[PDB]
Amino acid sequence: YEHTAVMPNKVGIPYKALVERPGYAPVHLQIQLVNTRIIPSTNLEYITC
Amino acid sequence: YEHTAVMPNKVGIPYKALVERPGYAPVHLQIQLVNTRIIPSTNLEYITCKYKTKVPSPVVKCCGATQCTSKPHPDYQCQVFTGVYPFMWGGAYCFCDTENTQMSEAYVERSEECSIDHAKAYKVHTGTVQAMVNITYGSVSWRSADVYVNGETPAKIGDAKLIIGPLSSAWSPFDNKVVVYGHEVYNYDFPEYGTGKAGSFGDLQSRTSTSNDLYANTNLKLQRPQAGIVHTPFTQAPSGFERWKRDKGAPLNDVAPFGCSIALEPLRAENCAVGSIPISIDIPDAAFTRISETPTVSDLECKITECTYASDFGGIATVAYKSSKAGNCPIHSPSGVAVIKENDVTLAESGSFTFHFSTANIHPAFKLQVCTSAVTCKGDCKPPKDHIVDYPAQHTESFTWSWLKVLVGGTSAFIVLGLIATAVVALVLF
Repeated sequence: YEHTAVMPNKVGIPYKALVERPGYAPVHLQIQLVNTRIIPSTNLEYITC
Repeated sequence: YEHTAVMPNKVGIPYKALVERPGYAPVHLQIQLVNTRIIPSTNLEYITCKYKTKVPSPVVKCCGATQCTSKPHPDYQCQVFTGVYPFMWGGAYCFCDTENTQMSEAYVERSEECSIDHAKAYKVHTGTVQAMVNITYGSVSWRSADVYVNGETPAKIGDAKLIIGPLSSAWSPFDNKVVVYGHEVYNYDFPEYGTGKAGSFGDLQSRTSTSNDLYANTNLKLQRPQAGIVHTPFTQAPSGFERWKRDKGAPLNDVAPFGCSIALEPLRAENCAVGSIPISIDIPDAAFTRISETPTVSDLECKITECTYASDFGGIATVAYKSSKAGNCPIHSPSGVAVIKENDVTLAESGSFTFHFSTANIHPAFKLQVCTSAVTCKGDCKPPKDHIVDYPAQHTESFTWSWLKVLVGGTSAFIVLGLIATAVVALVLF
Protein backbone atom coordinates (compact mmCIF):
# COMPACT_ATOMS: atom_id res chain seq x y z
CA TYR A 1 0.00 0.00 0.00
CA GLU A 2 3.02 2.30 -0.26
CA HIS A 3 1.03 4.95 -2.07
CA THR A 4 3.25 6.35 -4.77
CA ALA A 5 1.83 9.52 -6.27
CA VAL A 6 3.07 12.06 -8.76
CA MET A 7 2.08 15.38 -7.29
CA PRO A 8 2.11 18.99 -8.55
CA ASN A 9 4.50 21.36 -6.83
CA LYS A 10 2.17 24.07 -5.57
CA VAL A 11 2.14 25.34 -2.08
CA GLY A 12 -1.12 26.37 -0.56
CA ILE A 13 -3.62 23.68 -1.40
CA PRO A 14 -4.15 20.03 -0.35
CA TYR A 15 -3.89 17.10 -2.72
CA LYS A 16 -6.41 14.70 -1.27
CA ALA A 17 -5.32 11.45 -2.91
CA LEU A 18 -6.89 8.10 -1.98
CA VAL A 19 -5.24 4.94 -0.67
CA GLU A 20 -6.56 2.00 -2.70
CA ARG A 21 -5.12 -0.80 -0.61
CA PRO A 22 -6.65 -4.09 -1.84
CA GLY A 23 -8.30 -5.74 1.14
CA TYR A 24 -9.14 -3.07 3.70
CA ALA A 25 -11.08 0.16 3.56
CA PRO A 26 -9.44 2.95 1.54
CA VAL A 27 -8.22 6.10 3.23
CA HIS A 28 -7.99 9.61 1.86
CA LEU A 29 -4.92 11.78 1.87
CA GLN A 30 -4.70 15.47 2.48
CA ILE A 31 -1.23 16.50 1.35
CA GLN A 32 -0.72 20.26 1.53
CA LEU A 33 2.82 21.31 0.61
CA VAL A 34 2.63 24.31 2.94
CA ASN A 35 6.13 25.38 1.92
CA THR A 36 8.77 24.80 -0.76
CA ARG A 37 11.78 26.41 0.85
CA ILE A 38 14.86 25.56 -1.13
CA ILE A 39 18.22 26.45 0.46
CA PRO A 40 20.63 25.81 -2.39
CA SER A 41 24.28 25.09 -1.86
CA THR A 42 26.16 28.36 -1.67
CA ASN A 43 29.42 30.03 -0.69
CA LEU A 44 30.08 33.38 0.91
CA GLU A 45 32.49 34.87 -1.61
CA TYR A 46 32.87 38.40 -0.32
CA ILE A 47 30.91 40.97 1.52
CA THR A 48 30.95 44.39 0.00
CA CYS A 49 29.83 47.69 1.42
CA TYR B 1 -25.13 -40.25 5.87
CA GLU B 2 -21.70 -41.82 6.39
CA HIS B 3 -19.95 -38.87 4.80
CA THR B 4 -17.16 -40.25 2.68
CA ALA B 5 -14.76 -37.54 1.55
CA VAL B 6 -11.49 -37.52 -0.30
CA MET B 7 -9.38 -35.02 1.56
CA PRO B 8 -5.98 -33.37 0.93
CA ASN B 9 -3.19 -34.28 3.31
CA LYS B 10 -2.19 -30.91 4.69
CA VAL B 11 -1.82 -30.15 8.31
CA GLY B 12 -2.74 -26.74 9.55
CA ILE B 13 -6.04 -25.85 7.96
CA PRO B 14 -9.65 -27.08 8.32
CA TYR B 15 -11.58 -28.80 5.55
CA LYS B 16 -15.11 -27.67 6.24
CA ALA B 17 -17.08 -30.23 4.24
CA LEU B 18 -20.88 -30.41 4.39
CA VAL B 19 -23.13 -33.32 5.36
CA GLU B 20 -25.85 -33.63 2.72
CA ARG B 21 -28.04 -36.15 4.48
CA PRO B 22 -31.34 -36.41 2.54
CA GLY B 23 -34.13 -35.65 4.97
CA TYR B 24 -32.74 -33.54 7.80
CA ALA B 25 -30.81 -30.31 7.96
CA PRO B 26 -27.24 -30.49 6.65
CA VAL B 27 -24.30 -30.01 8.98
CA HIS B 28 -20.88 -28.58 8.26
CA LEU B 29 -17.60 -30.25 9.02
CA GLN B 30 -14.43 -28.67 10.26
CA ILE B 31 -11.72 -31.27 9.77
CA GLN B 32 -8.27 -29.93 10.63
CA LEU B 33 -5.55 -32.56 10.36
CA VAL B 34 -3.53 -30.89 13.12
CA ASN B 35 -0.79 -33.50 12.75
CA THR B 36 0.48 -36.19 10.37
CA ARG B 37 2.93 -38.01 12.59
CA ILE B 38 4.02 -41.19 10.92
CA ILE B 39 6.00 -43.66 13.06
CA PRO B 40 7.14 -46.19 10.47
CA SER B 41 8.08 -49.72 11.34
CA THR B 42 11.74 -49.81 12.31
CA ASN B 43 14.47 -51.85 13.96
CA LEU B 44 17.34 -50.77 16.17
CA GLU B 45 20.25 -52.27 14.27
CA TYR B 46 23.21 -50.89 16.15
CA ILE B 47 24.15 -47.87 18.13
CA THR B 48 27.43 -46.33 17.22
CA CYS B 49 29.48 -43.73 19.01
CA LYS B 50 33.10 -42.77 19.28
CA TYR B 51 35.41 -45.37 20.72
CA LYS B 52 37.56 -45.02 23.77
CA THR B 53 40.91 -46.79 23.61
CA LYS B 54 40.69 -47.66 27.30
CA VAL B 55 44.13 -49.26 27.35
CA PRO B 56 44.73 -52.01 29.89
CA SER B 57 47.99 -51.36 31.57
CA PRO B 58 50.83 -53.11 29.70
CA VAL B 59 52.96 -55.88 31.08
CA VAL B 60 56.68 -55.35 31.45
CA LYS B 61 58.67 -58.51 31.97
CA CYS B 62 62.22 -57.54 32.80
CA CYS B 63 64.27 -60.42 31.39
CA GLY B 64 62.62 -62.49 28.68
CA ALA B 65 59.47 -62.74 26.65
CA THR B 66 55.80 -62.54 27.60
CA GLN B 67 53.70 -64.06 24.84
CA CYS B 68 50.36 -62.32 24.41
CA THR B 69 47.04 -64.04 23.77
CA SER B 70 44.04 -62.80 21.81
CA LYS B 71 41.67 -61.92 24.60
CA PRO B 72 38.00 -61.66 23.56
CA HIS B 73 37.70 -57.92 24.17
CA PRO B 74 36.29 -56.00 21.18
CA ASP B 75 39.15 -55.32 18.78
CA TYR B 76 41.60 -56.63 21.33
CA GLN B 77 44.83 -55.39 19.83
CA CYS B 78 47.88 -56.75 21.64
CA GLN B 79 51.47 -56.97 20.48
CA VAL B 80 54.49 -58.10 22.45
CA PHE B 81 57.51 -55.83 22.32
CA THR B 82 61.12 -56.26 23.36
CA GLY B 83 64.11 -53.97 23.37
CA VAL B 84 63.09 -51.51 26.06
CA TYR B 85 64.63 -50.02 29.18
CA PRO B 86 61.60 -48.49 30.81
CA PHE B 87 62.28 -45.27 32.69
CA MET B 88 59.80 -45.40 35.58
CA TRP B 89 60.54 -42.98 38.43
CA GLY B 90 64.03 -44.35 39.19
CA GLY B 91 65.42 -44.31 35.74
CA ALA B 92 64.87 -47.72 34.27
CA TYR B 93 63.99 -50.58 36.59
CA CYS B 94 64.42 -53.79 34.58
CA PHE B 95 68.10 -54.69 34.82
CA CYS B 96 68.42 -56.43 31.46
CA ASP B 97 68.77 -54.32 28.29
CA THR B 98 67.25 -56.32 25.41
CA GLU B 99 65.45 -59.07 27.30
CA ASN B 100 63.46 -56.19 28.79
CA THR B 101 60.05 -57.08 27.38
CA GLN B 102 56.94 -54.92 27.11
CA MET B 103 53.55 -56.34 26.15
CA SER B 104 51.11 -53.66 25.06
CA GLU B 105 47.42 -54.46 24.90
CA ALA B 106 44.50 -52.24 23.99
CA TYR B 107 40.87 -52.94 23.22
CA VAL B 108 38.05 -50.77 22.02
CA GLU B 109 35.20 -49.85 24.34
CA ARG B 110 32.08 -47.75 24.18
CA SER B 111 32.59 -44.23 25.41
CA GLU B 112 30.60 -42.95 28.32
CA GLU B 113 29.04 -40.68 25.71
CA CYS B 114 27.93 -43.78 23.80
CA SER B 115 25.07 -44.11 26.28
CA ILE B 116 23.83 -40.60 25.61
CA ASP B 117 25.54 -38.97 22.62
CA HIS B 118 25.33 -41.64 19.99
CA ALA B 119 24.27 -42.09 16.44
CA LYS B 120 21.69 -44.79 15.87
CA ALA B 121 21.06 -46.82 12.74
CA TYR B 122 17.77 -48.31 11.67
CA LYS B 123 16.25 -50.51 9.01
CA VAL B 124 13.08 -48.54 8.35
CA HIS B 125 9.88 -50.01 6.95
CA THR B 126 6.61 -48.17 6.32
CA GLY B 127 4.40 -48.51 9.45
CA THR B 128 1.23 -46.52 10.02
CA VAL B 129 0.55 -42.76 10.16
CA GLN B 130 -1.43 -40.87 12.83
CA ALA B 131 -3.05 -37.50 13.62
CA MET B 132 -4.63 -35.56 16.55
CA VAL B 133 -7.56 -34.55 14.35
CA ASN B 134 -9.56 -31.70 15.80
CA ILE B 135 -13.10 -31.40 14.66
CA THR B 136 -15.02 -28.52 16.16
CA TYR B 137 -18.02 -30.27 14.72
CA GLY B 138 -21.40 -28.86 13.81
CA SER B 139 -22.82 -27.70 17.08
CA VAL B 140 -20.72 -30.24 19.02
CA SER B 141 -17.91 -27.69 18.63
CA TRP B 142 -15.16 -30.01 19.88
CA ARG B 143 -13.19 -33.20 19.67
CA SER B 144 -9.38 -33.37 19.56
CA ALA B 145 -8.66 -37.05 19.10
CA ASP B 146 -5.69 -39.14 18.07
CA VAL B 147 -6.48 -41.38 15.11
CA TYR B 148 -4.93 -43.66 12.51
CA VAL B 149 -4.88 -43.84 8.72
CA ASN B 150 -5.72 -47.45 8.00
CA GLY B 151 -9.09 -47.39 6.33
CA GLU B 152 -11.13 -49.34 8.81
CA THR B 153 -10.07 -47.79 12.14
CA PRO B 154 -12.65 -45.67 13.96
CA ALA B 155 -11.91 -43.46 16.92
CA LYS B 156 -15.04 -42.78 18.97
CA ILE B 157 -13.61 -39.86 20.92
CA GLY B 158 -16.22 -37.16 21.27
CA ASP B 159 -19.39 -38.52 19.68
CA ALA B 160 -18.49 -39.07 16.02
CA LYS B 161 -17.05 -42.22 14.49
CA LEU B 162 -14.47 -41.45 11.82
CA ILE B 163 -12.53 -43.63 9.41
CA ILE B 164 -9.45 -42.28 7.72
CA GLY B 165 -7.31 -43.29 4.79
CA PRO B 166 -5.39 -45.27 3.74
CA LEU B 167 -3.64 -42.35 2.14
CA SER B 168 -2.50 -42.68 -1.45
CA SER B 169 0.77 -40.78 -0.93
CA ALA B 170 2.99 -43.54 0.40
CA TRP B 171 6.21 -41.49 0.29
CA SER B 172 7.87 -42.37 3.53
CA PRO B 173 10.40 -39.52 3.71
CA PHE B 174 12.57 -41.90 5.66
CA ASP B 175 14.63 -44.07 3.37
CA ASN B 176 15.06 -47.77 4.05
CA LYS B 177 18.30 -47.22 5.96
CA VAL B 178 18.46 -44.36 8.43
CA VAL B 179 20.90 -43.02 10.98
CA VAL B 180 19.59 -41.01 13.89
CA TYR B 181 21.40 -38.61 16.20
CA GLY B 182 19.76 -36.89 19.13
CA HIS B 183 17.30 -35.00 16.97
CA GLU B 184 18.95 -34.73 13.56
CA VAL B 185 17.83 -37.69 11.48
CA TYR B 186 19.92 -38.80 8.52
CA ASN B 187 18.53 -41.07 5.80
CA TYR B 188 21.99 -42.54 5.48
CA ASP B 189 23.08 -45.82 3.94
CA PHE B 190 24.87 -46.88 7.08
CA PRO B 191 27.20 -49.73 6.08
CA GLU B 192 25.93 -52.36 8.55
CA TYR B 193 26.52 -53.77 11.99
CA GLY B 194 29.64 -55.84 11.99
CA THR B 195 31.40 -54.26 8.99
CA GLY B 196 32.04 -50.53 9.26
CA LYS B 197 35.42 -49.51 7.93
CA ALA B 198 37.64 -47.76 10.44
CA GLY B 199 37.37 -44.01 10.28
CA SER B 200 34.20 -44.37 8.28
CA PHE B 201 30.86 -44.17 10.02
CA GLY B 202 30.24 -47.07 12.32
CA ASP B 203 33.80 -47.89 13.23
CA LEU B 204 32.27 -48.83 16.57
CA GLN B 205 29.07 -50.80 16.14
CA SER B 206 27.27 -51.91 19.28
CA ARG B 207 23.83 -53.47 19.05
CA THR B 208 22.66 -51.31 21.93
CA SER B 209 24.24 -49.44 24.80
CA THR B 210 24.08 -52.38 27.19
CA SER B 211 25.54 -54.76 24.61
CA ASN B 212 29.02 -55.67 25.81
CA ASP B 213 29.77 -57.22 22.43
CA LEU B 214 30.27 -54.99 19.42
CA TYR B 215 32.24 -54.56 16.21
CA ALA B 216 35.24 -52.25 16.42
CA ASN B 217 37.07 -51.90 13.14
CA THR B 218 39.17 -48.96 14.26
CA ASN B 219 42.45 -50.11 12.71
CA LEU B 220 43.89 -49.94 16.20
CA LYS B 221 47.60 -50.66 15.79
CA LEU B 222 49.87 -50.54 18.79
CA GLN B 223 53.44 -49.37 18.30
CA ARG B 224 56.40 -49.91 20.56
CA PRO B 225 57.04 -47.25 23.20
CA GLN B 226 60.03 -45.06 22.59
CA ALA B 227 63.52 -45.00 24.09
CA GLY B 228 62.89 -47.17 27.12
CA ILE B 229 59.90 -45.38 28.64
CA VAL B 230 56.58 -46.74 29.89
CA HIS B 231 53.68 -45.77 27.67
CA THR B 232 51.38 -47.25 25.04
CA PRO B 233 51.45 -45.97 21.50
CA PHE B 234 47.95 -46.63 20.23
CA THR B 235 47.72 -45.57 16.61
CA GLN B 236 44.11 -45.34 15.65
CA ALA B 237 41.62 -43.60 13.47
CA PRO B 238 39.57 -41.06 15.42
CA SER B 239 36.06 -42.23 15.12
CA GLY B 240 33.62 -42.19 12.29
CA PHE B 241 31.40 -40.80 15.01
CA GLU B 242 33.83 -37.90 15.42
CA ARG B 243 33.49 -37.20 11.78
CA TRP B 244 29.80 -37.61 10.98
CA LYS B 245 29.52 -34.67 13.40
CA ARG B 246 31.55 -32.15 11.35
CA ASP B 247 31.88 -33.70 7.86
CA LYS B 248 28.37 -35.14 7.87
CA GLY B 249 25.34 -34.62 5.70
CA ALA B 250 22.35 -32.46 6.41
CA PRO B 251 19.25 -33.57 8.31
CA LEU B 252 16.06 -34.91 6.88
CA ASN B 253 14.18 -32.21 8.76
CA ASP B 254 16.28 -29.90 6.56
CA VAL B 255 16.46 -31.90 3.29
CA ALA B 256 13.31 -34.01 3.12
CA PRO B 257 10.72 -33.60 0.38
CA PHE B 258 6.96 -32.98 0.58
CA GLY B 259 7.02 -31.12 3.86
CA CYS B 260 7.91 -33.05 7.00
CA SER B 261 9.31 -32.44 10.45
CA ILE B 262 11.09 -34.95 12.65
CA ALA B 263 11.63 -36.02 16.26
CA LEU B 264 13.75 -38.41 18.33
CA GLU B 265 10.55 -39.49 19.98
CA PRO B 266 8.56 -42.40 18.41
CA LEU B 267 10.49 -41.65 15.12
CA ARG B 268 7.62 -39.86 13.56
CA ALA B 269 7.86 -37.55 10.59
CA GLU B 270 5.25 -34.94 11.41
CA ASN B 271 2.99 -32.97 9.16
CA CYS B 272 3.96 -34.51 5.81
CA ALA B 273 1.65 -32.60 3.48
CA VAL B 274 1.26 -34.76 0.41
CA GLY B 275 -1.62 -36.30 -1.48
CA SER B 276 -5.14 -37.00 -0.30
CA ILE B 277 -6.84 -39.12 2.34
CA PRO B 278 -10.23 -40.84 1.72
CA ILE B 279 -11.94 -39.93 4.97
CA SER B 280 -15.41 -41.05 6.02
CA ILE B 281 -17.38 -40.26 9.17
CA ASP B 282 -20.48 -41.63 10.86
CA ILE B 283 -21.99 -38.61 12.62
CA PRO B 284 -24.29 -39.06 15.63
CA ASP B 285 -27.79 -38.67 14.23
CA ALA B 286 -28.73 -36.87 17.45
CA ALA B 287 -26.39 -34.06 16.41
CA PHE B 288 -28.45 -33.56 13.26
CA THR B 289 -31.15 -30.95 13.18
CA ARG B 290 -34.24 -31.97 11.29
CA ILE B 291 -34.84 -30.08 8.08
CA SER B 292 -38.10 -28.45 9.17
CA GLU B 293 -36.40 -26.35 11.87
CA THR B 294 -33.64 -24.51 10.04
CA PRO B 295 -34.76 -21.49 7.99
CA THR B 296 -35.16 -22.01 4.27
CA VAL B 297 -33.01 -19.33 2.69
CA SER B 298 -33.89 -19.44 -1.02
CA ASP B 299 -34.94 -16.43 -3.12
CA LEU B 300 -31.63 -14.93 -1.99
CA GLU B 301 -28.77 -13.21 -3.79
CA CYS B 302 -24.99 -13.43 -3.46
CA LYS B 303 -22.23 -11.17 -4.68
CA ILE B 304 -18.62 -10.47 -3.89
CA THR B 305 -17.81 -6.98 -2.73
CA GLU B 306 -14.02 -7.08 -2.40
CA CYS B 307 -12.60 -10.38 -3.60
CA THR B 308 -8.94 -10.86 -2.82
CA TYR B 309 -7.24 -13.24 -5.25
CA ALA B 310 -5.24 -14.73 -2.45
CA SER B 311 -4.51 -17.20 0.36
CA ASP B 312 -5.61 -15.48 3.53
CA PHE B 313 -9.36 -15.20 3.72
CA GLY B 314 -9.45 -11.90 1.88
CA GLY B 315 -12.37 -12.77 -0.36
CA ILE B 316 -15.69 -11.44 0.91
CA ALA B 317 -19.24 -11.50 -0.34
CA THR B 318 -22.49 -10.14 0.97
CA VAL B 319 -25.47 -12.44 0.61
CA ALA B 320 -29.02 -11.11 0.42
CA TYR B 321 -30.38 -13.77 2.74
CA LYS B 322 -34.07 -14.49 2.20
CA SER B 323 -35.03 -16.69 5.12
CA SER B 324 -38.27 -18.23 6.34
CA LYS B 325 -37.47 -18.71 10.02
CA ALA B 326 -34.55 -17.03 11.79
CA GLY B 327 -31.50 -18.81 13.12
CA ASN B 328 -28.30 -20.48 12.07
CA CYS B 329 -27.49 -21.76 8.61
CA PRO B 330 -24.36 -23.83 7.92
CA ILE B 331 -22.52 -22.87 4.76
CA HIS B 332 -20.01 -24.39 2.38
CA SER B 333 -18.86 -24.16 -1.21
CA PRO B 334 -19.13 -27.73 -2.56
CA SER B 335 -16.78 -26.57 -5.28
CA GLY B 336 -13.22 -26.52 -4.01
CA VAL B 337 -12.59 -23.18 -5.70
CA ALA B 338 -13.59 -21.20 -2.62
CA VAL B 339 -12.55 -21.94 0.95
CA ILE B 340 -14.64 -20.19 3.57
CA LYS B 341 -13.71 -19.07 7.07
CA GLU B 342 -17.27 -19.20 8.37
CA ASN B 343 -18.85 -22.61 8.81
CA ASP B 344 -22.12 -21.13 10.05
CA VAL B 345 -23.96 -17.85 9.63
CA THR B 346 -26.66 -16.50 11.90
CA LEU B 347 -29.82 -15.23 10.24
CA ALA B 348 -32.63 -12.92 11.20
CA GLU B 349 -35.73 -12.86 9.03
CA SER B 350 -34.17 -12.39 5.59
CA GLY B 351 -31.26 -10.09 6.34
CA SER B 352 -27.78 -9.98 4.89
CA PHE B 353 -24.44 -11.19 6.25
CA THR B 354 -21.04 -11.13 4.61
CA PHE B 355 -18.61 -14.00 4.99
CA HIS B 356 -14.91 -14.35 4.29
CA PHE B 357 -13.19 -16.69 1.86
CA SER B 358 -10.23 -17.25 -0.45
CA THR B 359 -9.96 -18.40 -4.06
CA ALA B 360 -7.48 -19.00 -6.85
CA ASN B 361 -9.39 -18.19 -10.05
CA ILE B 362 -9.75 -14.61 -11.25
CA HIS B 363 -13.45 -15.18 -11.90
CA PRO B 364 -14.61 -17.21 -8.90
CA ALA B 365 -17.72 -19.00 -10.10
CA PHE B 366 -18.25 -21.12 -7.01
CA LYS B 367 -21.53 -22.41 -5.70
CA LEU B 368 -22.45 -21.62 -2.12
CA GLN B 369 -24.78 -23.98 -0.28
CA VAL B 370 -26.46 -21.95 2.46
CA CYS B 371 -28.18 -24.80 4.33
CA THR B 372 -29.88 -26.32 1.29
CA SER B 373 -29.89 -23.35 -1.04
CA ALA B 374 -27.29 -23.12 -3.78
CA VAL B 375 -26.04 -19.89 -5.30
CA THR B 376 -23.29 -18.76 -7.64
CA CYS B 377 -21.18 -16.02 -6.05
CA LYS B 378 -19.71 -14.99 -9.39
CA GLY B 379 -17.34 -12.05 -9.56
CA ASP B 380 -13.75 -10.88 -9.90
CA CYS B 381 -10.79 -10.65 -7.55
CA LYS B 382 -7.72 -8.54 -6.85
CA PRO B 383 -4.09 -9.63 -6.29
CA PRO B 384 -2.37 -8.72 -2.97
CA LYS B 385 0.99 -7.18 -2.15
CA ASP B 386 2.41 -8.66 1.07
CA HIS B 387 3.50 -12.31 0.70
CA ILE B 388 6.01 -13.40 3.37
CA VAL B 389 4.29 -15.30 6.27
CA ASP B 390 3.37 -19.03 6.92
CA TYR B 391 1.07 -21.31 4.84
CA PRO B 392 -2.24 -20.71 3.08
CA ALA B 393 -5.91 -21.53 3.50
CA GLN B 394 -6.56 -21.56 -0.26
CA HIS B 395 -4.78 -24.75 -1.38
CA THR B 396 -7.02 -25.00 -4.44
CA GLU B 397 -4.82 -23.95 -7.35
CA SER B 398 -6.00 -25.25 -10.71
CA PHE B 399 -6.43 -24.04 -14.28
CA THR B 400 -7.48 -20.38 -14.23
CA TRP B 401 -9.82 -17.13 -21.04
CA SER B 402 -9.69 -13.52 -22.18
CA TRP B 403 -7.80 -14.53 -25.38
CA LEU B 404 -8.68 -18.19 -25.58
CA LYS B 405 -12.41 -18.53 -26.16
CA VAL B 406 -12.93 -16.57 -29.38
CA LEU B 407 -9.20 -16.92 -30.02
CA VAL B 408 -9.21 -20.68 -30.41
CA GLY B 409 -12.72 -20.58 -31.78
CA GLY B 410 -11.12 -18.16 -34.22
CA THR B 411 -8.14 -20.47 -34.60
CA SER B 412 -10.61 -23.23 -35.39
CA ALA B 413 -12.52 -20.86 -37.68
CA PHE B 414 -9.58 -20.94 -40.10
CA ILE B 415 -9.65 -24.74 -40.27
CA VAL B 416 -13.44 -24.79 -39.94
CA LEU B 417 -13.38 -22.49 -42.97
CA GLY B 418 -11.50 -25.28 -44.76
CA LEU B 419 -14.11 -28.03 -45.04
CA ILE B 420 -16.70 -25.39 -45.95
CA ALA B 421 -14.39 -24.27 -48.72
CA THR B 422 -13.56 -27.89 -49.48
CA ALA B 423 -16.71 -29.91 -50.29
CA VAL B 424 -18.16 -26.67 -51.64
CA VAL B 425 -15.63 -27.19 -54.38
CA ALA B 426 -17.55 -30.47 -54.62
CA LEU B 427 -20.71 -28.43 -55.19
CA VAL B 428 -19.11 -26.10 -57.74
CA LEU B 429 -17.70 -29.31 -59.12
CA PHE B 430 -20.97 -31.21 -58.54
